[PDB]
Amino acid sequence: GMRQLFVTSIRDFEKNTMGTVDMMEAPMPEPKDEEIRIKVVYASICGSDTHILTGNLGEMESTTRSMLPMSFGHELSGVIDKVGSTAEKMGFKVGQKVVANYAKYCGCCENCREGKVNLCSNMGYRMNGFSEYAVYHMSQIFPIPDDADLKDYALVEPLTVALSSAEQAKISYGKSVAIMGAGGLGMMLVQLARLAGASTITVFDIVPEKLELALENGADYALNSAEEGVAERAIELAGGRYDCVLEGTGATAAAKLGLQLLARDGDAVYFAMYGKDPILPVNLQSDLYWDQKHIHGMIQGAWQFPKSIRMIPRMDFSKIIQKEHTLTNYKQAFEDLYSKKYAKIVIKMDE
Amino acid sequence: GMRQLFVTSIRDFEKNTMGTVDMMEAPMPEPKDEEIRIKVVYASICGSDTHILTGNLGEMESTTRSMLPMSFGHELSGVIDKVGSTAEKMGFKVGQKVVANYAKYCGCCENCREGKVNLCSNMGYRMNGFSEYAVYHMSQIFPIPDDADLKDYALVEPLTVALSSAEQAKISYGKSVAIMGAGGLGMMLVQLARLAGASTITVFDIVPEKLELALENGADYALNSAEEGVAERAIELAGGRYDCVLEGTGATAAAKLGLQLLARDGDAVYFAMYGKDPILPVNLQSDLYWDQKHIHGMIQGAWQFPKSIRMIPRMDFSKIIQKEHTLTNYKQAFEDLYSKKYAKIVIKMDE
Amino acid sequence: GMRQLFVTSIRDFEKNTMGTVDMMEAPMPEPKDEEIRIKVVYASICGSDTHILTGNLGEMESTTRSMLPMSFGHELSGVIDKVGSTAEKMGFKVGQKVVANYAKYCGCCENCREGKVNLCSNMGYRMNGFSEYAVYHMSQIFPIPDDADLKDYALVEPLTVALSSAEQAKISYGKSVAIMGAGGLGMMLVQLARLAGASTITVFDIVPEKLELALENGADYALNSAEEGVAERAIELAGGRYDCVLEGTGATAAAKLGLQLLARDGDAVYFAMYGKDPILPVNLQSDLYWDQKHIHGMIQGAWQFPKSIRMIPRMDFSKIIQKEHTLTNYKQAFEDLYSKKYAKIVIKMDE
Amino acid sequence: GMRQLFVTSIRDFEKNTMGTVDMMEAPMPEPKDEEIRIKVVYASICGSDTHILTGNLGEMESTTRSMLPMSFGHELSGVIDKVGSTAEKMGFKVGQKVVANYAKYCGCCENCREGKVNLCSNMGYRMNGFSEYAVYHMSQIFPIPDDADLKDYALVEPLTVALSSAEQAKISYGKSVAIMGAGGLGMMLVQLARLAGASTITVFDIVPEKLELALENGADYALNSAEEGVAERAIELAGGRYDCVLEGTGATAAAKLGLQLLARDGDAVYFAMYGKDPILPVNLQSDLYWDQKHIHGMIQGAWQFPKSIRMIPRMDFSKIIQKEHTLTNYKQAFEDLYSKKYAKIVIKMDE
Ligand SMILES: [Cl-]
Ligand SMILES: [Cl-]
Ligand SMILES: [Cl-]
Ligand SMILES: [Cl-]
Ligand SMILES: [Cl-]
Ligand SMILES: [Cl-]
Ligand SMILES: [Zn+2]
Ligand SMILES: [Zn+2]
Ligand SMILES: [Zn+2]
Ligand SMILES: [Zn+2]
Ligand SMILES: [Zn+2]
Ligand SMILES: [Zn+2]
Ligand SMILES: [Zn+2]
Ligand SMILES: [Zn+2]
Repeated sequence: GMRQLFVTSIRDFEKNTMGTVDMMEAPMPEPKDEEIRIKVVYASICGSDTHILTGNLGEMESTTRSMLPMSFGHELSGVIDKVGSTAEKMGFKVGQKVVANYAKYCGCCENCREGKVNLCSNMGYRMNGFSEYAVYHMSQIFPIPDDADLKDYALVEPLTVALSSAEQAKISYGKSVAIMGAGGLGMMLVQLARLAGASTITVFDIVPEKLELALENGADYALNSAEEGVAERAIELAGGRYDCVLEGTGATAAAKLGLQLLARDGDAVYFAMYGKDPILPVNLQSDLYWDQKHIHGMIQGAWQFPKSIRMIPRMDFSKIIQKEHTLTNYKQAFEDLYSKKYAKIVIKMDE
Repeated sequence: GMRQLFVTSIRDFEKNTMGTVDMMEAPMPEPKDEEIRIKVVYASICGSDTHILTGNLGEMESTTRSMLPMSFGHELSGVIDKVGSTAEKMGFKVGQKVVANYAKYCGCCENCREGKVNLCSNMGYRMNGFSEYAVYHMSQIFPIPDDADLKDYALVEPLTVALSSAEQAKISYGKSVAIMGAGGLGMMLVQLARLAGASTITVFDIVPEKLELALENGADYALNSAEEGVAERAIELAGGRYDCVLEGTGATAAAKLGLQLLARDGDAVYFAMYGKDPILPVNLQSDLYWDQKHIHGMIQGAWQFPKSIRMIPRMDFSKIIQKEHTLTNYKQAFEDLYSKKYAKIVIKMDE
Repeated sequence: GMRQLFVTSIRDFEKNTMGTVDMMEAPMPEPKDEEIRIKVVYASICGSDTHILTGNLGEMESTTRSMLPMSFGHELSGVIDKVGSTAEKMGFKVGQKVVANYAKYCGCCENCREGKVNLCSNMGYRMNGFSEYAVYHMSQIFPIPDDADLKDYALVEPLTVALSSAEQAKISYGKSVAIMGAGGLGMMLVQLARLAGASTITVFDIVPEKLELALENGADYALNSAEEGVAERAIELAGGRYDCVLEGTGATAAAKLGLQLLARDGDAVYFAMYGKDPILPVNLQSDLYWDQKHIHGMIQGAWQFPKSIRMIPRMDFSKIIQKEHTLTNYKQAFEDLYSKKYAKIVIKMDE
Repeated sequence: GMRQLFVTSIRDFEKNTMGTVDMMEAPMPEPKDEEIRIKVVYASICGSDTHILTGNLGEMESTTRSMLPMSFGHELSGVIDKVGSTAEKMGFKVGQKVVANYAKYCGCCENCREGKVNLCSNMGYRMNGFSEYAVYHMSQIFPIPDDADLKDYALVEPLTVALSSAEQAKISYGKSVAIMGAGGLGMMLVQLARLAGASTITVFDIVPEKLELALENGADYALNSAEEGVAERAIELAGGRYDCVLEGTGATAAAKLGLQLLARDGDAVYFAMYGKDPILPVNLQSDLYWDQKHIHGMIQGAWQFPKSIRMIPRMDFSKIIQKEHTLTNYKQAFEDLYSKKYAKIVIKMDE
């Protein structure tokens, strides 16, 4: 068949070992009538991929180990390789450049039929991004321009997450924006905050190289979230508290700092995957009654793929995609991932 | 001058005494050019009035005792008694039935000029509701129909709070609504949830007489918030978790129960005044990341007075105003208040 | 097979004959794996059904005559009679009470994947409402309560149209509402305007019996749209121009009158199917620049079915469904339809 | 007193003469307690100023000629020169850089107290922009940064109009935008469409130099609105019809072309001042029923001043302000205005 990567182990806390990723052989998949097979050209690696591997997994930890070796990868671009007859009839053709949405909506539960497909009750997940060929239902497949640079469109899915979070934070003309975390999603939020009219953008992180990267992506200020007094410096710099707070570190200290930074009537969005003891103490009197704060979550996003595809030419990923490796050299890619030095890493899957 | 009530003491925790209200003599107030004097006909008593008196007041407790005896009352209807020359020019005339907004916006700070007058930086408060005559700036004075029953329009201000909270919870066609607290604001939210298309309305309280009152105001279900298992019964009755949660008890257990009841993508609104240790622990992973919950505060409301005045004929206050006393018998009114038995109490101020 | 009604002719303007409806024999349909067959119990007849038959059809007129005899009917309730294997797996079972959505979304065009399924590019329409058994894709089938009165749930689809139009007009607390047309959709908008907090509701029609029906459904005022001066009486009665205008007659005079009634910053919604020369002259200077009016269209609605199903117990259809006939007596039902006397007519399909 | 410009004549159609602007002497104005006197440093000239002078004025034409010589100018920046005692108490001080809002809201009519101050019933207008010193109520005066370049902040008011129109057109991530008119407001909409995430921006005008200017301000395409076939080229270039249409020419042909360009479910905003016979024929069937178009007006904007002030550093006015003259040379400025060659002209008022 073909080359595919699988998660072979996850973080073992009672031996102190990290998770592993290994290439195995897999048979060539075949599409049914409504399905489409992609030849994958670029796949990107995500923070959730890293959490599976190096992360603290909750009651969920037993279940996942249950099913290793596990296919993964949900951020990918490539070219249609083969089309079922129904899909051909809906216009999909071999040779079309596309991206795929890992999530399969059932279209016949209540959430689905209220438009809330990201809350689908019979949600399917097709996680074969890190495969040379992958099959999806035609509803998951989205065309992109014929002249598209596939490397950048591999980031379509994480851009949807960033777009949903920005929209949920209500970034708009003249607002001040605080972004917790200078990772890949962070850098996309910086760019999107600019493209939503934000007049002040401040990024917070521990790592100083990443603060420099935030400024390169368009942030006005970039601050160390570990230095004490940081809240007041930040409020000073923005002339007041922040209208929009976006929490992407998944850490409870950043989350609490986010809430503190939030202006009266402001919108805070917690979109990271959180770990153990993930409590945000909200003060009913001061945060809510006196300050009228709005605290939101964010799961998956819905209906964002076409939008995201339209935004790609407005984004500059030369400031976000910081490493590219070949599938052959996947081992180095995952070393780079585990280093946590890089905003986004892509793998070129046909090499 | 005239009869007016003042708060003469507040809750003394280091002697275990309750707050007191006493009538004193006060001079007749006189309006400047832009001001208007009202002859007050009905005044209503509020939950915040009760918190001053019988309540736990925080670092705020020293400040308030600083300034006793203190005028109070912010829910009132009556008739214009005298008009400054500028106000007459804006159309206000002696004999007009009106209600007053206690809050005075400065109109020249940033919040004011962003439309967020409820967050005014130089906020003024005119708290002389429990006075036979009171003066306000013309911007605070709102006319009501010539044939209006003044008793019901005394509830205009608390209806604005209820309207803002309902709107913030996004009550709309086909949503399920959970209301924590079967007090006056609670009963108004029941009526307003009906008038916003809610298809399931469940009220929660400790007191059983109040649960009966909720059903009389239009609630579908009324449940005891102290009985264990109540969450699951409630979710059973509504066929699922609640789209809209409205927290008006000011208690942290009701607040936590509210969050638990809240559906995925639901809106919870915390509009009560909270007491000591008012912490809502929010789980970032389950409440926010997985469930996409929206948690909101609510302070004062903005631009709601004309709306509220238009809604009065749609409301039925015969199910909410449960006691009327004369100003002469104010002492019984405040006994009734301290009993906490009644949804709303009104005082007729010209008797 | 079974009994089914078909449109056998449409309005012939060059002979002055009306359209006809006739029962024919049809084979029993069979569901594929993802399909479901309904035994139809109640079917309702619509204004669009009447326009096909007695109406002026545009360039569209040649196309439709092309394909007579034509199945029709898109408003129906009944019971699941047979389930394909995939659908059974998604939980649909014989014996379940359901309603059907005539519209089939493809789920793989751009509108579909932006959430705008009512603008689907490969839209399918299953118009076999007036059939004893009909087949639909499982995505079109919605369950209703086990104890549901099927007669009322036959109106689920037109309630979705009414719900979308009300939402598009932004009916909400304290708004004034003008509804053009006292037909079935009109009566549903009256009820929905009440359930959205409207403080003034005025219905306009030519026919006086229908104005009485508007008052019975909850309208505050009901006026004759042909009497001259009607606009000013209406504005008088509402204390001003209308915040929400809903145009359901499909006539250009009602449409123009609607725009005139509309308040500054108001929302007018044109949701009827219009005939020949359907021009609304909008004055850029007075309607738009000075008055800041918002003029909207409305096609089909999207994601409204679950909502509508939840609203049914809040509606009172004893004031809307004014005639019920048996399928056997369909000929009288269509006479009643062509009379235009009745708000809604239902046919009981198993008799 | 001081130098001030007045409109001395308007367009005389029954002699074919244009309007005139002349400097006269005016006394120094004095602020009351709540007022503030500005020393004006920069004033900008507007399209409405040009319509008074060279324009077709309707039934309004007799009224305006009634009151010549008339003060004008409503786009200005400068420095506080003197403060009434109440205003000083609200924090305004001599030496503060500011801009002024010409519009005075009464704060005590129904529109005002519903938040719709741009629809104020007792609206006041202070049109003395083209004066060396002007007085306004403190509510009209907005501070800007101490280091602000006053020339650019003179454009605060027209930016508010552009911001309101953009918001009303719902410009947001991934939308296509059509702007009719490559004037100053046009160029600001180009910049704002970029800063709201628009993925395609096309400007339409007659004049080719102005089309080049649109491309310099960030438009993707710039097309001649007089060339036939232009609609289809534009739809070709954008891959479909436009989500957002903004009509700023005030001409009925551009308005009609705008509606034609508008996508299904799109938002068109007509914010220009229109002339004689300003009719937009809307087709109820095709524009509204089938296409679900949304057509909006726009008057003044509300609560936009602080926002606009925050956006100024995000805008680049070196591509918009194309001429600066001294008050001394005002005659050339108005020649430049009447030439209609330039996007925006500013006058430096202390020279
Ligand atoms: Cl703040
Ligand atoms: Cl929200
Ligand atoms: Cl849920
Ligand atoms: Cl109006
Ligand atoms: Cl379109
Ligand atoms: Cl809208
Ligand atoms: Zn589903
Ligand atoms: Zn991802
Ligand atoms: Zn203020
Ligand atoms: Zn109150
Ligand atoms: Zn489709
Ligand atoms: Zn229908
Ligand atoms: Zn006003
Ligand atoms: Zn202007």
